[PDB]
Amino acid sequence: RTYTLADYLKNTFRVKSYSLRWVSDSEYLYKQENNILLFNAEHGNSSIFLENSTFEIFGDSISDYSVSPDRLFVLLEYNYVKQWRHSYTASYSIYDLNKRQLITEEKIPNNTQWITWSQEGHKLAYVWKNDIYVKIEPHLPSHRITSTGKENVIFNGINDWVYEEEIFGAYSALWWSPNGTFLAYAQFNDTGVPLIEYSFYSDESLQYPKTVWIPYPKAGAVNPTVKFFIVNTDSLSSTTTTIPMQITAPASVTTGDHYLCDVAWVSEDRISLQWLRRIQNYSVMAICDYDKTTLVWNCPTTQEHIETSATGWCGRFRPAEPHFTSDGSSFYKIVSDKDGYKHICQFQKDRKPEQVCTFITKGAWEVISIEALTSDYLYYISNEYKEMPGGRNLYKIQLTDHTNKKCLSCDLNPERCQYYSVSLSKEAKYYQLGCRGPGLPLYTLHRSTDQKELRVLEDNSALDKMLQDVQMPSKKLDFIVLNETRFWYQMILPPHFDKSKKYPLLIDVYAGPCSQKADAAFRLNWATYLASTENIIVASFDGRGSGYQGDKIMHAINKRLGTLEVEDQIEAARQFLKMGFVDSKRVAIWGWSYGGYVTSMVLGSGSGVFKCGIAVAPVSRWEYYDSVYTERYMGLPTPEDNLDHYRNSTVMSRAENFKQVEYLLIHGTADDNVHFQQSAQISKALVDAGVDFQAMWYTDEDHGIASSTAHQHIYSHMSHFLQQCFSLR
Amino acid sequence: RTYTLADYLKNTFRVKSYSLRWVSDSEYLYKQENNILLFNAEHGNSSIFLENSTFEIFGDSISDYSVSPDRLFVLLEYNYVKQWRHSYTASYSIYDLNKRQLITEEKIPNNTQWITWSQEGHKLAYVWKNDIYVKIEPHLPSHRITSTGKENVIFNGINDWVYEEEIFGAYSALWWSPNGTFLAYAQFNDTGVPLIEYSFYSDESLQYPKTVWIPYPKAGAVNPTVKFFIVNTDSLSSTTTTIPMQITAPASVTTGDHYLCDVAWVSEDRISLQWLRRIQNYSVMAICDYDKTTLVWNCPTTQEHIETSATGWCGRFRPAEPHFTSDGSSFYKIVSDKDGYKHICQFQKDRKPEQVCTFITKGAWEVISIEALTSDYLYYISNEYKEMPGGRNLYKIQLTDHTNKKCLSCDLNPERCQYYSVSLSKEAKYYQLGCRGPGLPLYTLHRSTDQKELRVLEDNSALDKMLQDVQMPSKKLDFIVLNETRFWYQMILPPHFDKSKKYPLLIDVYAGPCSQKADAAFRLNWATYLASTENIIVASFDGRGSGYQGDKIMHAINKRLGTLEVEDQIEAARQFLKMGFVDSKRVAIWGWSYGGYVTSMVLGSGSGVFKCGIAVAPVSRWEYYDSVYTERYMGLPTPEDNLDHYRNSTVMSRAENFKQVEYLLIHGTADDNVHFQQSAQISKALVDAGVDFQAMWYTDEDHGIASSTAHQHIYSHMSHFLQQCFS
Amino acid sequence: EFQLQQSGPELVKPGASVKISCKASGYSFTDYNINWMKQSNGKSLEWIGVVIPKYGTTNYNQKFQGKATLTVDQSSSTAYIQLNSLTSEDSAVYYCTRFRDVFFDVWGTGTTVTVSSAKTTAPSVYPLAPVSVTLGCLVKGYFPEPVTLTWNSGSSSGVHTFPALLQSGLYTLSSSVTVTSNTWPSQTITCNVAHPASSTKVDKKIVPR
Amino acid sequence: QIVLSQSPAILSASPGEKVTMTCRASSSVNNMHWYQQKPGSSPKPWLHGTSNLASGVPVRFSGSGSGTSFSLTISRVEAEDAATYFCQQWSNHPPTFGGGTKLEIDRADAAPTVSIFPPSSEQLTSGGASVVCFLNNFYPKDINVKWKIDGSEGVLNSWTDQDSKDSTYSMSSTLTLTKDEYERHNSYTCEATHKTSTSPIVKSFNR
Repeated sequence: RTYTLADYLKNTFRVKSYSLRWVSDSEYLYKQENNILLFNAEHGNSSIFLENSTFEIFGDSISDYSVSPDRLFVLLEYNYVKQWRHSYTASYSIYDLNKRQLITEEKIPNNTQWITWSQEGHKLAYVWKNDIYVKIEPHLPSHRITSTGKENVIFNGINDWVYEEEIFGAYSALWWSPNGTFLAYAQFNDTGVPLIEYSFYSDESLQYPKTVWIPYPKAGAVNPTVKFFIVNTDSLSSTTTTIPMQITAPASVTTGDHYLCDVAWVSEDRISLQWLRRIQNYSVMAICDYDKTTLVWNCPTTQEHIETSATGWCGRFRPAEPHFTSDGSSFYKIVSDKDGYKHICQFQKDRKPEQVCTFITKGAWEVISIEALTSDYLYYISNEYKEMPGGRNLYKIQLTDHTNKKCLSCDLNPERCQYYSVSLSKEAKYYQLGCRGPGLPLYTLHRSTDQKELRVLEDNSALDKMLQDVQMPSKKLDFIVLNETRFWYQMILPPHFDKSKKYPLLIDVYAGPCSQKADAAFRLNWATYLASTENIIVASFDGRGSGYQGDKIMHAINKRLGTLEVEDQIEAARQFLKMGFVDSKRVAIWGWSYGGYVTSMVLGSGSGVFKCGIAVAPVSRWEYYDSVYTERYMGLPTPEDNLDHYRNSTVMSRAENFKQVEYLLIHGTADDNVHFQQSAQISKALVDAGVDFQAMWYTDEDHGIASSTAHQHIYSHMSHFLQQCFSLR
Repeated sequence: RTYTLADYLKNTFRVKSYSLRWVSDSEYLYKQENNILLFNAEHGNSSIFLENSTFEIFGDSISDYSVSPDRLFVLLEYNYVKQWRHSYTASYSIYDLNKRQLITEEKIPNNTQWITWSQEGHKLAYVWKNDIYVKIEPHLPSHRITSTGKENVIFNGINDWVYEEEIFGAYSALWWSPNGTFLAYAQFNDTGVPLIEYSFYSDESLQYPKTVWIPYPKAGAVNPTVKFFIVNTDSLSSTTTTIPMQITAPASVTTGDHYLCDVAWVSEDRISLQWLRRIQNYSVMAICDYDKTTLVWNCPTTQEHIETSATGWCGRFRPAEPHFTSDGSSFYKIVSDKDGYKHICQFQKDRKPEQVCTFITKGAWEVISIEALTSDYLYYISNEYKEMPGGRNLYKIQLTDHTNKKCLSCDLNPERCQYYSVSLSKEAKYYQLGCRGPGLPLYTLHRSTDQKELRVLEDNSALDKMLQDVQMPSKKLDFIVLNETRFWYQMILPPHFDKSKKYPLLIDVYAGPCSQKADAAFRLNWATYLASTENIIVASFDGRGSGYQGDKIMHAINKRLGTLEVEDQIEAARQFLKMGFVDSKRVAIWGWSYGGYVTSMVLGSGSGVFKCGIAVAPVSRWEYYDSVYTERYMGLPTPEDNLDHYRNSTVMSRAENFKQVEYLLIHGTADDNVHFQQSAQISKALVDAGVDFQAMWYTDEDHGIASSTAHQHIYSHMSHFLQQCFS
Repeated sequence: EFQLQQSGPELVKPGASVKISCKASGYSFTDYNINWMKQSNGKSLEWIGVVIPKYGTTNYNQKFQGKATLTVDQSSSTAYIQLNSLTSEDSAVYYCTRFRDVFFDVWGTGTTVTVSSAKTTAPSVYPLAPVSVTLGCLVKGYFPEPVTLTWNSGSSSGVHTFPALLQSGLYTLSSSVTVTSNTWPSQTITCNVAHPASSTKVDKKIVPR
Repeated sequence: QIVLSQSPAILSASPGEKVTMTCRASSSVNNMHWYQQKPGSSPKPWLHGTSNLASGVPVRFSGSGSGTSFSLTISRVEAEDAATYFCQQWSNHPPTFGGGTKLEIDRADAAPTVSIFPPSSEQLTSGGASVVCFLNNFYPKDINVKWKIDGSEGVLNSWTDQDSKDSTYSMSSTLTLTKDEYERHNSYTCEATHKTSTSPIVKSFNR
């Protein structure tokens, strides 16, 4: 048998993982048969922490749990109702470990928008109807922190649409102090922000469709404004009015429209806030100190750390996180060095004249992320090893001696494991390694002094069995040379790939700014089925604009968002054609979101290389997409700035060229992210131009098209389209 | 040559017609080369009335003109902006014919919603921002008649969405008196009417889509209420306050929710108002008389004429229009026989005991319409000739003796002409005959004493000369016997149809209540291309629920939409299979609106007869469609009434059976009539059931999908779908 | 076969009014519509109104309902535009145009109309000498812009710098012509200036210094 | 009154090239018209009914479009095409114009013929003196000119339109001042910063 479409859709072959939650330096929490158990990595023993009978106390309605830092209480989440990509609504009840009972007095209310334990010591903060509430002890009444909350207007302690999606990548906008004295939070105001409105048809018993509306700033539109506040939680009392103290943003960013884009507590009286101008080539990290005599936070200009870019924007998507030392005197931060390569460098609390930082990594490769910082060692992930930008390895570097750079994961299993993620304990004494490709994912427990494997957490044996009769695709990660520089690709080749034959080719594209579609990871997905069952080569190419290979490649498409990565996807196909094993009369391309844009742009280019393609929820012109994402790469759509290229980089303008291709257009009607509008305009321009094409809308589906039935439907519809296009059926 | 898709789309072959406007008993107006000429029928001479240079002072922005009854002024309509099916807004300027100049003073305002001359003379009434205004003289200031107008809330003298579409079939809700003393008008209140909302994306440069909203009562929703007013127009002055007189609706109708459904002035002091209960098996025609001394209109119970139905509803769609005599003492209207056949009954001003009237026609055939009523004779159209329900002929009957019943159009040309429409002059001295099929349409002028053809207005010889290299389909109008009753069909057959061969079949269905898709008319449409070029047989079938063949057939689907009409469409296909010339492996079906519903219901039936089909803007369940149309056939969606069949007659419930067929679903996103919702729910039900199908939305298109480019695109898309399905 | 000639340029004080003609010939005048336009200097075009010559029916742009008054003489085959109660913002070029049942298929020369309080002023024509041969001819200190400059009563090569500027009410126009080393120095070249407003017709030869 | 917008203001393309033109409305239009006007001359009928060519109109031209975006395409551009094209709408009253598409021609570059002219004997007579400086033939349009009176830096500039034969512009710089303050200095300077040298071009005279 082959890996069929049904196998992909019914999820017959499950790729197991291993989720654990480090509760200490030596102990992690882990799930087993719906029971949450506790493992001590000092020994090899385990203890039952929370029995599945306790979860049964709410039936099957439990979505998640969260245990207090001090293991005295458990937050129980239920009646989960999804909102956007990260945001959701839920109910909560607190479970007392010692007493083994529910706390029924002063309950967390219905439809809570966010909750968190403090960093230590079981304090609680939550957002309900856009206001923040603090609860010092689970059984005590809550202290209302804000009274200005208003559904789609004023947000306290939660992000609005564009801040959730594009800035923070979370719904949460509140940050507890290390010892829980202070609660910091952002406040957003959408009052000027124009609304996207669309129909929600809902279940068929609804007689009249509902109009959903979201404050959503499209390119050049009025953006939400922000404020930042810190409340003293030690001084909360019903007797006295709780008064948050405000931090004004740096002078250099308040001169126009700006964003808050990071916050990190350095100590109990120090915090770092990162700001960013609406034009995102200028960011300011302001380290702020509490003045206990006048109850105000001081942000002196000597403690401001500026970051800029002359070629593009700041950071990959946003200015990177700082990782402060325990004393709070120095911080480590990934920053692009002199050669455009992102590397870890060291700052002090004070800026230097021209604020130089000491770079502790140098080569023609990039640090992906900073994972743990101890007194003497810094753990990180990079793509250094074997010079593979789509490889991922754990490294350990000494703070005193920056030549003591050991790779911790390189040689563990070079054939099976070239793409690692890591989970370190609180003081980095033990760590879980996540091998995620090219072979079967492998998760192991390691001690930090030795690097000795303690046990195997998951080797995917059950998946290895079951795959015994399936014809397995292979994956080639490799590169080609254009203009004397390396551009990587990947091919999911049909089982027992024969260089002598000619295969139909599918380009799977995303190609967004800082994207990486060519990597060493392992995936059972739609492409597996196309290669395994239909014998199609599925290829992806990271051309100009792609990430993790320096700023010269990433910033190439600055202010020119639908140009070089479009051209580079076409060339990659031409290069694949030179390799001899591609049927040139059966070459296609598809993508989702930005992938749908590039697909559509590729098909409207008139190159002649592609017979057909499928754009799913495409961006169609940049004026339609949100400001934070769009203006990062494009300008503002003004004559003074970049209006000409906004007008020139649209799918619609290329309508006539779709006469020489077969095009399938797919969008969800309830897409809050890339709005159905975008495909509505593509289809209107295609209709205007007299070009035939195929279309499919998904009623009430959002950007993910993730409803189980919609998911199965779109991929089988897309499959049929490729079958016809390639003459398989 | 075959008649290609390109020919249908580009419109290379123009079916000409001839539209004239009878101004008097002997004269009509007609358009030459954008010039309007006056033709006298007593002579054979023509006279220039309005030169094209006059229209060219507004450029190409002119859309229509309207000449005053007395011929002293011309309404010039420009800046036409379409709204719903009939409604639009425009600008207007009045042109003095006598003086050859435009009236630049007290001019009609921008964005006028409706405007009309009076019956006689040259008084004007128009609606602007939902309020009515009257001009006694083109150069005189307007008299504000009403001040309660409000966008989408209160309508004065114009219909709201549901009254335009389903009751009046026009935007106008004002009616000038015969000599112009009184202007009557309806007033609608949409407060409480829930809103349909949808997105309009507009041109590419609009950054944020705008949400369109319309007060639109869906099945069992709160309806608009109505009032009726009559203002005195000769007594209008700026010094006195204008006060309209209100007419109360019959007591038997105001007990619950009701409609106004017909208005006709009988005299200068008399007016007929037809009303209708929300349960549409009861209507009341009240003849109301003006009281000179107390300034009120009286509607005595003795002058109330009731209509009812025990088997269905009143009239074909609405209760029929009364046609009064010039003295206003008696009136004729079309009404069901004892045998269920629609025929001309004669009434008096007063009702007789048990509401009895005299039928001046009878038999197994129906009167279609009453076109003229003189002192001596009554002109009507019927489908009597040759017992063909899809034929149309002009008849002439004498009021004294009902046996004296001529047919004026039967014989003229019986091969070329079986489907006539007529246009009679102001007092029936002459009449234009419009032969619409089955041959090339023919338009002729006639005198009414002797049926003498004066001249040929349009013979379509130009279209004749152009079709001479094209392989022509033929049209077969005929019937089949089911349960002792005959049901007619029509087949657009491929050129030189060889009955020995087996052809692919396309059922083209609508099949709504009182529909007729099998007729003797001539059409140069999509179906002809399918026959001429693709050699596909295109068939339509008028089963149960169809009209013009008695109430027994029409009311068969009462309270039961999506039942016998869909089943009968399947059975017709089976009958076409038994005729031996249909390839059973290549039978398809398509339809629009109700046709889309029937198509989807057919495909979801699991009959196995149809390989594929295409539903265009289908109704998907009746709770989504408007109150007036829906409740006429289905009643209210309640446990007390017909909720069970509302839940049972949906396309969505049949989702699983679509696994057996290939399905194309098409809908305009800005469809104000059959809302996109309806197709949105079909697609969601299909997706939920794991059924593959094909789909196409048309951005910003409404129910007609009538924008040129969309129009060409949909028929191309559908054509390709049938090519795939059949080749 | 289609000629549209309009009357010459016009100066008038604020408050006054003027009528400009549009003679039509070649075709049957009574068959097509005369439309009038306006073009302020540098700005876009604006439609004023229309007349049908046959019956004298008019239609005005609401913007110019009070301002313009259009009339027609059919024996003379001439159409007129009466511009009433003028101000500084009425200063522009004005075109009479035909309408062939589709668009403006014949356009006249265009009448430049100026509205100002200032007296008319005659130009001061100077000849400029050098000291490939470039010479010059300065025309300084006049008012109505129509100053038709020509060289040797005809003769159009190397003629540039033509357009003028308004300097404190006085137009300062310049011009030139280039010739070979043999054509001019020991031969005659004259600068022909004209200005109908003041009835001035000047002649100035270029003399080697 | 539908407001039309001409895209773009000035379109500069060489002879023999593709040249497309587009009129953009605030509301729909059924047919679009186009008119050619040269500086100092009246407009002329070119394309009627979206695309049809008037009586005597060249055949290297073509029109197109519908709704809120019509178009006009000039094929092999000649020198004579250099003009300004206006789009007219009259499917909605009142008719309107789109504010100009100026057809510029992109050709070979050159430098000006810089001549100078002291005040003639007829002008000094009139109580004033006007020094004139001529620049007669160039494609690079922008320029920075400056005058010096014996070193130390009422000045007037005036340009020409593009020629319908060689596509070339010109300019004249004029310096008006009194006769009394004219005779107090000796040298007069006329320089340029034209597309050829980044250092000033030299041309002057002396009494």
